[PDB]
Amino acid sequence: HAGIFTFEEPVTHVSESIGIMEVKVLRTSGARGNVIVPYKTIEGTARGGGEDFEDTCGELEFQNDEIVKTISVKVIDDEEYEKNKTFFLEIGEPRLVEMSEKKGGFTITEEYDDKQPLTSKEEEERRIAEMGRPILGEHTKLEVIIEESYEFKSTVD
Repeated sequence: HAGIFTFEEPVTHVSESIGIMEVKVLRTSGARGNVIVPYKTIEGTARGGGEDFEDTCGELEFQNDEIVKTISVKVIDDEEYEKNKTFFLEIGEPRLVEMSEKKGGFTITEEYDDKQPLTSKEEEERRIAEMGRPILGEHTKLEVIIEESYEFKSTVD
């Protein structure tokens, strides 16, 4: 109902000496309220842990107002005799932002100092909310190819 969350480009090439690369994500055709889109890096042939690339994960905030978000990845300087590297970026399913996780929880616990008031609740409100859930595109995956370009060097001279 929300539209298509997906990468602007299915495959992106990033320079060895760029510093930080940013991938623009396509927002839903119908931007409704506030939606969070989680993401993470995937080690393809690239070394993770800040070895070929600084791996990252987090959440992007999209809204009716927020237009595009970017994944910022620190591209690490080449190892020893590496030709090029590539890793993937996966954005997870868009999660509709509930503005109130805190609905209350203030009930008299008739016990002097105890933290269990026993709130016996279980509502599948997430499924109730999913009637208008934000969804993602056909294929959500970015192939990030770290290619050597010393022509443009992040170290300015």
